Amino acid sequence: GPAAVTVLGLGRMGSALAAAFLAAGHSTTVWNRTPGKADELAARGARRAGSVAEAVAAAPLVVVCVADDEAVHQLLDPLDGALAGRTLVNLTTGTSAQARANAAWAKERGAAFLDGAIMAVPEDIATGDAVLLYSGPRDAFDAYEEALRVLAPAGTTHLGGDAGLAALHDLALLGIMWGVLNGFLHGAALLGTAGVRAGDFAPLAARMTTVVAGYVTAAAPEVDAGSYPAGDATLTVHQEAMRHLAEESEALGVNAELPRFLQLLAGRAVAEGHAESGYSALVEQFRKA
Amino acid sequence: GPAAVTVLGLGRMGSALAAAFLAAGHSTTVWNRTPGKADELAARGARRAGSVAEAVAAAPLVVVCVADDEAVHQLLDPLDGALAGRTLVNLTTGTSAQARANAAWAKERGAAFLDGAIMAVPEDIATGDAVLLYSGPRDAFDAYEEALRVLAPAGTTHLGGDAGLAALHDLALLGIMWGVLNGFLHGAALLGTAGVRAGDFAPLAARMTTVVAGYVTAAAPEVDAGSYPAGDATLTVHQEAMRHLAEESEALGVNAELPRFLQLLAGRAVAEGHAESGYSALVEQFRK
Repeated sequence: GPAAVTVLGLGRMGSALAAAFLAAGHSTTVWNRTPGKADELAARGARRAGSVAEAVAAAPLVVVCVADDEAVHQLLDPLDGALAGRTLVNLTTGTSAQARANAAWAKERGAAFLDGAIMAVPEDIATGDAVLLYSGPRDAFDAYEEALRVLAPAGTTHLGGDAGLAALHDLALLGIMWGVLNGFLHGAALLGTAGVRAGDFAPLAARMTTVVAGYVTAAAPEVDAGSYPAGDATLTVHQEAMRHLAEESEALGVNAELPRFLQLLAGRAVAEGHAESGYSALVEQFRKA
Repeated sequence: GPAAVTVLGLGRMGSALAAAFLAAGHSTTVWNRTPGKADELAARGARRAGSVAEAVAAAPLVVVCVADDEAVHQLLDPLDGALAGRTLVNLTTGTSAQARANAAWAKERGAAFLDGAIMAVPEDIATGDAVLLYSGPRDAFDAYEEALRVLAPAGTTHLGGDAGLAALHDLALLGIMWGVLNGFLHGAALLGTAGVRAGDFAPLAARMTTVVAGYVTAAAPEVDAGSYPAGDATLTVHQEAMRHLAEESEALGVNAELPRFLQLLAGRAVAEGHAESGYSALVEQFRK
């Protein structure tokens, strides 16, 4: 039946992971450095382990979700032989270098290793909206996919064998998130000068964000072909509208560094021959240090 | 019955507007500087106006959609009494300054004036994905709402009476577009170093964009309350992740100016006391 699992880390996210495993019928053993965080899970059927060593011994699948890579090694480095024969899944946030170093670290302890990235807030764990990304040996992912999938039943993806891939994808997706939020917050500042509450702008901003998701899909073949048709706006047209957004900002006393930076990316592409190309031509300067 | 309408300007957008009006059964009069653009519309029942003056006289509702405000005034400035008593709807992209000037210019000519912003590509006109935003006198929007709605049946919004409001919304929403596309293109450059095709990344990138749209909805009450709970990520955590994105860009030989700029903005909020606040606190530095 369902694999036994251990979750190390009972912060907001780790607690959500443990609850999802337990709700799906998995034997779920939990442990946390700060005390008093396991009482509700234990009441629902989780096992509160007496130590990190006991917790790791409880299951073949060991899921870690703590503050950072330093915290991971604070828990696991003292172990001696505990991880041999197990599969370690690190859903802690970190870098690609930390992920690759962890794969080698785990291999020396006789453990399989998958790095993961949680592309979700805790309340979206175990919903159709959650996305969790994994990288490392495919055999370990395939063996535990059915257990891992409870965390993101419609969004569990193995990216490939290089253990650093999940962290790279995590940072790239965060880049999109920050692009959205900066655009929303700068626009909320701009429209707020005209008496528009952020709650009245947000439905338009969320709708437009969903529309632009489709523009991302349209852009991908252009990037892959290296061919950048203007569509309905050359980069000259984009550049002029960006200048307009900077002018609106400056006239209202709103910070204009973001629209000027956007205008600079476009202006550079224009100076390098893309005045008549579509927006996807901006990938060319993103590729060059 | 349906209002008679005139469309001035038959580029890709303007042609799509006129096509939608005509398919909905409006008397549709069209004019373009290049007459051939009207051929297919006229064959389907649109009236090819012989001149701008004839076009404007044909209908009480005059929709303009040309390259920029300079082009708008090249068409309309020569008119003499033509626009009196009519309602002019300017769907050309422009600035709030241009919109304020146009409201005055139209009133001097006895015309009601709505500024509009088309938040759609031409092929999405008249679909449920189209968004079109208007500002100007509410009574003029009311008088022609049913006609205007054919351009965006599930997306037509009057924003308010302030002459420049549609232009401000247009450019703010374009800001979101550019930030998203930059994130996608930079992420595609980054992941391309590891063998990831943009077409492989795009399903994830698009899905995550749709998720973040929900984060926008959640952020708005924080902005309006001036209270920025950390949620699951303080600005300290965000700034560190952006530093990691920049460092990874540098180590892989892709451009790091975008993540460095993101870091800079977050660091400014941190230095103003928001180390432990959530991302919405960034609104305060956008206000100065």
